[PDB]
Amino acid sequence: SWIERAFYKRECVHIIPSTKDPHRCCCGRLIGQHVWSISKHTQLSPTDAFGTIEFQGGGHSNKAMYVRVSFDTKPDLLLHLMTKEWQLELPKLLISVHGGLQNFELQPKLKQVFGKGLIKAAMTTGAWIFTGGVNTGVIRHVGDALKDHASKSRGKICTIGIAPWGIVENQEDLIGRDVVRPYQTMSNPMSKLTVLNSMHSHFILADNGTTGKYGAEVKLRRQLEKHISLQKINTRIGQGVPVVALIVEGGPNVISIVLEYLRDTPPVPVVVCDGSGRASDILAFGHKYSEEGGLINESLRDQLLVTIQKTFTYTRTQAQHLFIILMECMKKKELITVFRMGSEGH
Amino acid sequence: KFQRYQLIMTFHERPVLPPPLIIFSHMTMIFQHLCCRWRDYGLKLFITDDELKKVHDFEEQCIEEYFREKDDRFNSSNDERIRVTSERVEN
Amino acid sequence: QDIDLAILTALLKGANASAPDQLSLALAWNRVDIARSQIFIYGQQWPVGSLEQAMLDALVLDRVDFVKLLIENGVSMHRFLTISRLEELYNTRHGPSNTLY
Repeated sequence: SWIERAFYKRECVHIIPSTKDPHRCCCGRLIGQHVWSISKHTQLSPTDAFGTIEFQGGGHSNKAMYVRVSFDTKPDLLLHLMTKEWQLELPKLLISVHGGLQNFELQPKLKQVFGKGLIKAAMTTGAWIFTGGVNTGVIRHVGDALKDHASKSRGKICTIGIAPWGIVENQEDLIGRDVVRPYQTMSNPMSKLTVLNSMHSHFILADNGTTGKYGAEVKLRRQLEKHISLQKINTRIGQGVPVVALIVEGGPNVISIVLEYLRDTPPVPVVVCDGSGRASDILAFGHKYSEEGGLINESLRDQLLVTIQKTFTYTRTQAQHLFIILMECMKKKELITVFRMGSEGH
Repeated sequence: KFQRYQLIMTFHERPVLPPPLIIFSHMTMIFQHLCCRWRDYGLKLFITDDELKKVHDFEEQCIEEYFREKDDRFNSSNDERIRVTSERVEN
Repeated sequence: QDIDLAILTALLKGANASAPDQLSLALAWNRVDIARSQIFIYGQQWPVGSLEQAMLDALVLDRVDFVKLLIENGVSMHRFLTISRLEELYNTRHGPSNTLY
């Protein structure tokens, strides 16, 4: 009853505005289905859902501890959850897999090497793989990388995922205190709410008090990742646990995530991989002609302007806006390790 | 070794006192059965439910081990290694 | 690189029907090789209850690789198996012979 008395789920106690569609107010569900403080007036109250998930369906029987928390839960109160209640040893590695949210079919060679690549790096060091969690985007490829390994070897790669509670499909099926609720892994194609990938072993599901709105996970992952790296490993030589940011594909938002990690103290390195597309290939094509970082000639600068304005379909002004961020990312190219697909890069 | 099971199970159900004094235990049995009828076999452990979760998940581990070693021993035996090498040299 | 793939794929697309009609062709052919890579693909819309009905057909026709394939795609055995569906499994006549009667 530690988890029932420490964190708080935030609930839809509000004024029910008409917004655009009268059903879909600031939360986003239907109006009768309703029941932070800006128009959702949310009420913190002890967590309605924490326990174990039996992933019924998809073969491959897996259990996964799940805890609903708010975005205002303290990261020290999170670490007490992972080490004691979840009974997880502090990792020597924190592979954050920030990437694209929409699904991106990669090259088959890329999916194989990103498969065996993220897995064996997780096993041998005993890592926590900090992905998103919902079964779209990069997280679906990490779950397929885990699907390959759980059928060949025995190491339990802890793959803690901070995904939104408001976006998980069948969220009322996973309501209950210390109850092993079976969760069907069926994805209805029509439902905008997306299932959780079954091959994660742990889920911090993040409650912003709304439904179908990303954003609670963004603050909660980064406040957690700081406090991981503040805790030191038992080497006793003065070593914080190293945090890396493996980034593939990615929307236009993830470039500001790249700058938020490179310019941060200490500089969390990025293992941005080309060959997938979108953000990762324009940070890699940027890293190829860097010279001194932002020392790109004006011709390949406008070649960056067009590729931001075509692969992301940005306007001509906002492609310069993302190139402002890309040039400030790239002045610290030395932390931006780029795995070259196949070829000669590692 | 298989007929040891009959030996533990029979002597567990046998009375306490020896055969020359089993008449006392038998009159205890017929007096108790007369009182209870006027008013299962084996040695089981009867585990509680949260221990039954541990025993069940232990067994789901051993299923995942068995098939794994089976597949590894097949895919590392000389019979299958020569078979796969012969087929890929064909390709 | 194979006319075996070329015939069977052209029957699937040439019919151009919905997913349960396509799966019932591969089930009748006992070919999970084409059901894995074309019939069960990314984004392929599956009607409500088509996977559960094809599961009932796969058990009574003794097709062990289809039961693995549909389960990996869902069809939770916990939600499929009812009293009426199990009774239909003991009263099927298709499949191998039995001493049940």
